[PDB]
Amino acid sequence: NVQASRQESYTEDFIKKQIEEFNIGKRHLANMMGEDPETFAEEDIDRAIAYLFPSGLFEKRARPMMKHPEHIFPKQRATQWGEDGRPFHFLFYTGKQSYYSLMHDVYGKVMQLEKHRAESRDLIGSRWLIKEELEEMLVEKLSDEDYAQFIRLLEKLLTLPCGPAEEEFVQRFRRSVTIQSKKQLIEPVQYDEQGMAFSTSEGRRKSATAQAVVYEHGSGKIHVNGVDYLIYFPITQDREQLMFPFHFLDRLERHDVTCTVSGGGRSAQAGAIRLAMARALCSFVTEDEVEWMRQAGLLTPDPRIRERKKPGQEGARRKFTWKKR
Amino acid sequence: TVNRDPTAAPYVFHDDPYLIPTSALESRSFLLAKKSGETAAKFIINSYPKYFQKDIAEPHIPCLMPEYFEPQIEDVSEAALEERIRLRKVRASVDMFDQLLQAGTTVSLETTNSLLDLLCYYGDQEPPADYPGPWKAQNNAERIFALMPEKNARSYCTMIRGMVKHRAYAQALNVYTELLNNRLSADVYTFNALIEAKTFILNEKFEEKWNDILDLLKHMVAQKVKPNLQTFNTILKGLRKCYSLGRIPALQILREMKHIGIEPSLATYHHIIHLFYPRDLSAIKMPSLIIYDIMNELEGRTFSPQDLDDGRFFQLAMSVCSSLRDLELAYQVHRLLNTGDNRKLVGHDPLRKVYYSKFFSLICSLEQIDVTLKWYKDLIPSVFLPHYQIFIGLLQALDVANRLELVPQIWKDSKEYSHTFRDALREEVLMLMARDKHPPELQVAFADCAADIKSTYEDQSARQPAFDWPANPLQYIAVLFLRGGRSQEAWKMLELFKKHKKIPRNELLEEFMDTAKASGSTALAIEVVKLASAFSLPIGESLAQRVVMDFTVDPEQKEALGNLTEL
Amino acid sequence: LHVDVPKDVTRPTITTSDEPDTLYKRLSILVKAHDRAVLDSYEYFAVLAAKELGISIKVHEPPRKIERFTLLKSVHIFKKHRVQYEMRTLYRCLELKHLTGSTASVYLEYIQRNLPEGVAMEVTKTQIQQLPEHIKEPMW
Amino acid sequence: RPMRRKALPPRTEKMDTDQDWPSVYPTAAPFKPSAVPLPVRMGYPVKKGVPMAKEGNLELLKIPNFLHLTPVAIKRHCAALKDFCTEWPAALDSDEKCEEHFPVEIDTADYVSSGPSIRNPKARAVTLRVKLSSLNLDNHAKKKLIKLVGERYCKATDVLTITTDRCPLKRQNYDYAVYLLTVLYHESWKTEDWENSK
Amino acid sequence: YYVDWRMLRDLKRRKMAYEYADERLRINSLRKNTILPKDLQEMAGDEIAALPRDSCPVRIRNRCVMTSRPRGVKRRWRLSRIVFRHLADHGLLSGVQRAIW
Amino acid sequence: SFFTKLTAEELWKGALAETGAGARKGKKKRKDLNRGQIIGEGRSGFLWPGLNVPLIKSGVVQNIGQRSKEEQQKVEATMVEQREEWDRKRKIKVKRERGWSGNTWGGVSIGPPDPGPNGETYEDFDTRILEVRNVFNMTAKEGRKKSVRVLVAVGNGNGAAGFAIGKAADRGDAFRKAKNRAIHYLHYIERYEGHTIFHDISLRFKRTQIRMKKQPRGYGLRCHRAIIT
Amino acid sequence: NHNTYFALMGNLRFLGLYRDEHQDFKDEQRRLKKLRGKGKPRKGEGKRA
Amino acid sequence: KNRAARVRVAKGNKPVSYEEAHAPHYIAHRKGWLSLHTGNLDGEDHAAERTLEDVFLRKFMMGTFPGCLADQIVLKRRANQVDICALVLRQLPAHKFYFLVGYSETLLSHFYKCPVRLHLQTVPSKVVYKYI
RNA sequence: UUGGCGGUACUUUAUAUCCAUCUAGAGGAGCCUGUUCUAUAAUCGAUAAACCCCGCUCUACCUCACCAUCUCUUGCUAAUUCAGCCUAUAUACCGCCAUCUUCAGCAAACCCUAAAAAGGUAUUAAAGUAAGCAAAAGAAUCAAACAUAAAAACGUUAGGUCAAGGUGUAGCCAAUGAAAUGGGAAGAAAUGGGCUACAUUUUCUUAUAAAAGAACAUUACUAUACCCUUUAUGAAACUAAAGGACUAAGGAGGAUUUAGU
Ligand SMILES: [K+]
Ligand SMILES: [Mg+2]
Ligand SMILES: [Mg+2]
Ligand SMILES: [Mg+2]
Ligand SMILES: [Mg+2]
Ligand SMILES: [Mg+2]
Ligand SMILES: [Mg+2]
Ligand SMILES: [Mg+2]
Ligand SMILES: [Mg+2]
Ligand SMILES: [Mg+2]
Ligand SMILES: [Mg+2]
Ligand SMILES: [Mg+2]
Repeated sequence: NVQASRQESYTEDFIKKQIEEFNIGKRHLANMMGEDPETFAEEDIDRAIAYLFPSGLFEKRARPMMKHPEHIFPKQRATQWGEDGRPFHFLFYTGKQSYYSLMHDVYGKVMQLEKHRAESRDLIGSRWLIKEELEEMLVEKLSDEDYAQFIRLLEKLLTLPCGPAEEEFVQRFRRSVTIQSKKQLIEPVQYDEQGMAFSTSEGRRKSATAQAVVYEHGSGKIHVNGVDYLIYFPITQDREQLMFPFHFLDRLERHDVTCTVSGGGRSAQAGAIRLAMARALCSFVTEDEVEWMRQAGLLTPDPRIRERKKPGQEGARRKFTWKKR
Repeated sequence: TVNRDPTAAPYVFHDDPYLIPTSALESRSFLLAKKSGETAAKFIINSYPKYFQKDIAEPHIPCLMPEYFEPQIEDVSEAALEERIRLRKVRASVDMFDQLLQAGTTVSLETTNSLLDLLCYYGDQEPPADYPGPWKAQNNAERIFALMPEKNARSYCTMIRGMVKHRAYAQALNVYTELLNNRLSADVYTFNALIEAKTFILNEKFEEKWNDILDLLKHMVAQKVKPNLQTFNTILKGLRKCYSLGRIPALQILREMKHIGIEPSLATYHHIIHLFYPRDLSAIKMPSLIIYDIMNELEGRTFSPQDLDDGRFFQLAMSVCSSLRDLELAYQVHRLLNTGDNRKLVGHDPLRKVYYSKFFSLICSLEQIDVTLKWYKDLIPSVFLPHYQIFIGLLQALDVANRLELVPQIWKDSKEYSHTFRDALREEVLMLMARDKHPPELQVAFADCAADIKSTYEDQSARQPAFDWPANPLQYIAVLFLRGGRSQEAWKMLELFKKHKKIPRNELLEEFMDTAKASGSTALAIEVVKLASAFSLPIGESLAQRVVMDFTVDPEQKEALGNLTEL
Repeated sequence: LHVDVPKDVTRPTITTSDEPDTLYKRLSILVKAHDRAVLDSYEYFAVLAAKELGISIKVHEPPRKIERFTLLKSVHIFKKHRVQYEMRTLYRCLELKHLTGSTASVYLEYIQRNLPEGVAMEVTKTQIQQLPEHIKEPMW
Repeated sequence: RPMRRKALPPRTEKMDTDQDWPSVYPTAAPFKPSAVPLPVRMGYPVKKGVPMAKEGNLELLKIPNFLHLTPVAIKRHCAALKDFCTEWPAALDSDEKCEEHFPVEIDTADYVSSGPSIRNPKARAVTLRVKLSSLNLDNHAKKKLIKLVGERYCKATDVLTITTDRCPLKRQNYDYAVYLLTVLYHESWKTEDWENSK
Repeated sequence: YYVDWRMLRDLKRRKMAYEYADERLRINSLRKNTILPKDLQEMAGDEIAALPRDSCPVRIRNRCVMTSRPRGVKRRWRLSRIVFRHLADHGLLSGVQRAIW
Repeated sequence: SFFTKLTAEELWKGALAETGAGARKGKKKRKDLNRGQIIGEGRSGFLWPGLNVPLIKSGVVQNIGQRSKEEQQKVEATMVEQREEWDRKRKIKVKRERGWSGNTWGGVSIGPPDPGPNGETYEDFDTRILEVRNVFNMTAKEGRKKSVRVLVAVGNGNGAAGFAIGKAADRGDAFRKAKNRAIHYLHYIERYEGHTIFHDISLRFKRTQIRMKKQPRGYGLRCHRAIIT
Repeated sequence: NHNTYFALMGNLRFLGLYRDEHQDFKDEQRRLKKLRGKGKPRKGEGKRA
Repeated sequence: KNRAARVRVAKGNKPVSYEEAHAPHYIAHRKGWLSLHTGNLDGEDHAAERTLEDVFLRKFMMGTFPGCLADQIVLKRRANQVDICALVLRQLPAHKFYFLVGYSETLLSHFYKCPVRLHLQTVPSKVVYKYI
């Protein structure tokens, strides 16, 4: 008994009407955009809505949407009993009919395997589904203790002898682990009008950006912005930074590089070239060497950039003096 | 590129379900409150102009600036009089003109004529306006005309026109005689007013009257004055009085119009139609065929406003089509309205609803139901909101096509147009639905419609204590409930015959009994007997005997039934 | 309309003059807006409109501009506490080529009249003409 | 006793799926939930809630909709607008071909903004660009023309740029730049006695 | 009624400087050069002084158009920081948002 | 200036000073000034067709007009009367019955309990208050928090009755909680011939002794005021 | 032009086409203040003679 | 604590609309701009004049439709045209709206010397985004 | 039965922090700037943390609210025995904020208790439940992350602001209102913050931060002071900049304190 509106819940009759309007919505949206209604799809709908209702709101949940009711409306709002009031599932009164119905099946499988009576690593590089994924399969809220108990039961199933039916079952709750390989992506090897091989790669340090063009065969002649490298870089430390890629792979005096660095200062421009050269030099080295470069810092872009000044303090971190009290 | 939206009201009306005109009254009332707010705003702007004078619009917009109508020239000079004449003030200009004469300062004949034009046209009365007329023998116009030292053709011409406009036909003709005696020459506009005068005056002999009007035309050629469209339009409008004898003269005029080179306008045909197709025409046996020829002549042509009766043509043409019961001609007339921008000459508010009402009524009568329903969606509501009689014609058409499945939908449409509480319409909907039997699905649909029409009676009864349920609707609503799986509701409605003291019909009473036999409920069968006894209907006794044989009556029922039989 | 359709719609009068027409080598249309999505819809509408009239069009996105300024948060004192505000301007350049003067007026009118609210245009016509008759021949 | 008016059902219900939508939205109008037959929703949704509906939606009203501009309308619109367009001369099929016959390039700028005033000060400026190769200039003339114009001449492109914004209107600034070219050209050909002392 | 008596005085200063703009331009031109005799320049130095003080355009102060606040005004909108924040924080200024970066 | 004018909601918010440092830790009354104003009505007395007067009268399309000085003075005085009458209406109220005293809640009817889950109305039941305690505890919200404990009883006068305690921070909430809780704890009391107990009853509940006696008809209820209720 | 806005809106309020919640708020505070005897004195008849 | 344009929490009984619920930092993220003109774009003029005209147009519409506005109005300037889009409660009779539309449009077109149109969407009652 | 604070000083805890570690400063000199004090005919407010380059992203006149002197009395508006009021109370308030604070709580409606002043957890589970607000998430810094910004409820300080504006109550209406002219001064003073120098990792010059040639302790380094010229803005130079000399002190700054991962 409060002014806050009563819980808004959706019946099967309500969602059913929301799906008829959506189906009639598609036929109108198709007629607007001049497309054929039969083939009009979810992808075309989202594109049409973006043209007819251009919104530049940064958060995409707040933009106009004409989606199917299944997506927008919470799925876990379906009638669980009939007209006579008798629930449909024998575990209705537990409050977690779907979680306990699943724990009922897995416990019955375990009993038959134990009564009836090889390597268990049938699948590798897989993980157990996270609670958020499980909650989606069950379509009901689970607690952290409920998730832990389900996994322990599934593990016990794997320990026991498993027929092909059991392996398919546990597969449903095994999700492929992401295979993000931190391995450098080698650039192609183009050919010049003369016919010499060369690779190109970009590099960015602070505000400086470089575009190197390493040549497979050379005597070590580096030209920066159409100038020599001793002239362009009068500082010793800046030249050393250009030496690091080649010296590491013992490839000094074997390549001819032509660089074009714009932006930043003297040190930031040398660093930008170093990464650009290291990435272009990848095409002319063995894969074992490319990994050696990656593990020495030569292929990682440096993310350190100047931080903004903050209002009310002298600098990015420097604070105004705390006046003597 | 764009066409009319069939599901939208006219663009003038605000696009909102709450603000869309339901009926024809709200259509006119909504366009009179809008104009009222426009006039309220212009009053504030024209009364406190200092607040609406800053101009920030480049280029400058003249029509969004305050208007000033009061003279700002204070000195009494011929120039100041000219300002008042330009501003169209009649009394102020007369005062300053007389003051100029009192001083004796020279006044140009052209300026004195601009004063007479204003006075003659407004007939000595201030221009009509809104804020928080026969010719008078003693008036400023005639007095100023006499004071004029030097007279010219225009001066006499202005007097002749102002007199005719303000119903001074006899005097205007006398003024024209003076113009001839002075040997001056009139203009086309003055000749048109003189012809309008002879016609309006009632001459005992038409042959003399016609020969007189022709004499004015003969003096138009002696003075080398060429006629215009209005000249011929005026003559034909006068001929509409003598329908019988004006037919041959009227055709002769139109042939002369083309030879001269004047192009007949929509107004010129509007007059010939009236003269050949009289509304009060007893001789309908053999109507004239001229309307067919005109439509062929005007087929595909585009027309522009060139007279003051152009709008009248389309409304008159549709009327003649309905009288002749020719739907092919109605399509040609409507097709002409669609060519180019002819739609602009359909007519104003009084005549726009007559044209389409006449048109749509003709469609339903003489058009296939499939085509009739296409026109129904196009014209309504976008073009016009129809009155209830339009729906009675539509429902009658549905009945003639054996498509009564659509009667429930027509009712829902009718409610939007303010026919929800119309007694005649509610009686027609129920009548057609319950006139004959139907398949179970159709009967169930009609039953839902019957429930909706019942709610209108119930809600109406709640508002009005002195409410009467007409007898026929009661029978129709009860029958439909029995036939469509709503028998329980029909038994409750049986009591309403007694509450309103309406005499149940013999057919309805026996129908209730038939349903009772299938149900097998003797109690329900005896309930019918109770109502028959109330109104002392003779069949009630026979019905009671019928119940005795139809059902086995318990001893308690025998005593109760016997009492009712005695009653 | 299902059965009721105009018969001979009236069309505007276009009269060919005897004056020669302007020749625009290039015509750059720089539209500006706070919202990128609006530019995408206008970019689609303008590119589709150009293609339908036979005009040659290219599109690129000039770098966006963001202007930031600081204000004082409190009505009184409390200097160190500020509030910052920004305005973002986004650009879409429609580079048209080889347009006569009649084609550039009708196209610009059509797309200028349909310019959404909050969008500003900057047309930069580039006309090409012959040399002045005096300059053609050196005269002393 | 007082009677409150009842709103009619939205006219979207009466709209067919094969309607002529261009007729529904002829020109730019605000989003009208009673005229747009689409179940569109907009708004960040509350927890366990869906985005708000179209009816009474201020966010959808704040959007500059393109319902008036649909692919079906635009094609029907441009079809009518074809009679206005004129054909570009086929011979001028390349940029170099244009420089051959029409060496003079005149830049003029228009500006479109929202407000009561159509005035922009930047619209008066005009810029003339001509290549000296296109001009008939003797070896003496070209050297004199390049010294007089100063930084207006670009050696890399050999283009002379005359920008005139001093006059109030665009027709005056345009006529002035053409004038500047004639005097510079004719003066360059003229030879003065003091020039022999270079 | 303007916001306060200070805004009214400034409004008059702005309307009298517009009246005397041409005059103060022509006379002041005679002084901002080295081509005319110093006797004439000294005399124009006195004609400019003789014009009314409110004709001088350096006595105009930019004040918030809605609250007549002398300082804290933003010239692009002619509003004080306090009034500008009320309109910006409510979505009433077209394109103004908070700066997060 | 027209630009320094604020809305009514903000003007009353400031004047009332409800949210303030003094209010929370320790009289002005709000008024609505648009209550009697009819759109289109001004001091000058202009008449606007379609806004404050009929658009059409006796078939005549009306035009703008203004009321005379005498007519307008009547309208101003009439509205002043209606405003004064509205103030009288605010003062007026329908007196309800007191309980065992005039300033106490004991014995006061608060109506029937609220409807049930499936439209189970309880119009046949009456609710009576027996004790109302305003007790203060010590929570950080106010330092010393506020609490209202309400004991109520319900019965249909036909043998079924129950009691419950409802606690809340607001008295109105404590009434609802107690009133709807008691409907779930309905005892059925056996009455001899519908007017008295079947036999003498003597009992001690904790330190409270009750001693009831069966009596003949017409004797009435001679009992503690709470027992009579 | 602050005079144009203040004057125009004041005129509209007297025609009944505009409602100033602020002014009605002030109009009633003066009415109540005058009843309490704290109303504005007449010019030339102030407390000081 | 920041007090700017925040409808503070009550005890779950205050009905806030979508516009009212979102604080200033959600501008351009979850909620858009009520006025859309070209005067705050880069290298554009007359920001001061567009902002002042909006302030007046908002006070004018409130007084002209007193108690009949369900939410803040939306102002759209295209070329010299001004468009006012307001959600209005269905309190007043229909014909009264036709008067106020004709009056408010004509008056505002002669005051700012631009074409002004009023677009009114009628709601049965204020739309509540959440109860706070 | 609760709430509190007492000496919660005890165990873990903070993370540019309490001490320790590290770097550059402040504390000394010269100036710039705020405040207090003295003081003037001459604003006001802020004034421990959470004031002191604060309202001011800005005072030669204007700004201006201050003081002296002279003047106006229906005195901005359509109307009004009305206009106007920076007049007192931020201890009547709105509005917009500081603070604890990127702290983690605030918790409505129901249900249960051998009566409840209150409480309501156990997961191999024992009476709690299904929803909000903040956090998280999301979005912004235009790949990705991280980081930074932004966000941070309820209370605490009757904290700050009637002088952004609006407003309750009380006060002034020939004056506490309006306008004009000219002033709103200073320091053998204390203190907060900033700036420059004290030099050799330096000074000057050319390049450019590469390299080179000179200077290098009595004025070598070293005056954003005073003074002297020219110049820009302005009606007004009392302002700012650029030169010119004049050049004094200062030789790296006690206890002590600020910022930075
Ligand atoms: K406060
Ligand atoms: Mg630093
Ligand atoms: Mg200044
Ligand atoms: Mg008492
Ligand atoms: Mg204070
Ligand atoms: Mg001063
Ligand atoms: Mg002064
Ligand atoms: Mg004062
Ligand atoms: Mg992110
Ligand atoms: Mg967060
Ligand atoms: Mg004073
Ligand atoms: Mg000077």
